[PDB]
Amino acid sequence: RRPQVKLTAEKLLSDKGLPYVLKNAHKRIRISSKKNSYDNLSNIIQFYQLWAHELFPKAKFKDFMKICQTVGKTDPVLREYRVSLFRDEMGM
Amino acid sequence: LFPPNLTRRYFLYFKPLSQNCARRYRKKAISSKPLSVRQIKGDFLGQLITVRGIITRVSDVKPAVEVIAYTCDQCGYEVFQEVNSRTFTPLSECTSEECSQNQTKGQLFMSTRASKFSAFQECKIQELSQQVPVGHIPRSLNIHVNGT
DNA sequence: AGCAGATATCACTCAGCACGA
DNA sequence: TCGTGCTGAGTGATATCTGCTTTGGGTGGGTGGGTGGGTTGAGGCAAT
Ligand SMILES: [Zn+2]
Repeated sequence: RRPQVKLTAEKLLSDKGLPYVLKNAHKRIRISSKKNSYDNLSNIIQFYQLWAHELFPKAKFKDFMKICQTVGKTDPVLREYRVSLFRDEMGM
Repeated sequence: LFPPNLTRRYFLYFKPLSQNCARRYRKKAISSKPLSVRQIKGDFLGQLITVRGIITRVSDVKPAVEVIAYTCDQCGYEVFQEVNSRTFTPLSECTSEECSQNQTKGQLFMSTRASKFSAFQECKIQELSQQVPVGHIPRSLNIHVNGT
């Protein structure tokens, strides 16, 4: 009889979330031609893992990914958000 | 946010009332009046009294824990616990606001670096020969020494 | 008081169908 | 072949109740052991 914590669309759209990723994700992530491919992959995963941890500590990384997948498939508000993003970028 | 004893860097002791000062002000000094081990009864519990005798045993100085500091592997927060007993039950589960909110189950691990300890010594005081009655065996009373 | 075993009531996943596109 | 519910019973899982037992000491025993502790004093025995 205890409400479970879920990665709801509400969460995703908060200030700590997708807007956080858009605001500061190119600065922290950097794919280098002088670096090994494994290093670049680990850097990208590092950034997204820290963001995920901040957002939703309950889950692991892979679990997080899976959850993200399901949420994105299901939620209609999230869909709207995404579309909005894409639209606004296409207008630039 | 933290127990007051954690940050205290001093020890407090009570010096008994000198007989001369008490007699100067027309008062009786119970605290400074010497007593034998026999004269210390159950009705003296919780009072400041003096004992006269010969020390027969002193133990090694050991650290007695007063405040215990824990850490959360997930949260990143520090927890504290106060010990005022012979024994204590260690914490197992995080109680932080973050942990609670997020539902994250984080384990608590003891940290001796940030804990507070006080030097402890246990001594035995025995009756003097002239204090024992006729046809009686001497008795001993335990002593606990803390701080400086 | 603390610990280990157990009951039972709590959700969540894949399952699949009707509409329309 | 995507999206959005409505149905659904199955497959869980985790939040939640029901019964020991203990310290140590004979107010559990000697068909639980003496290498898990207690344990100093008296007593009988053999080698001396
Ligand atoms: Zn925590």
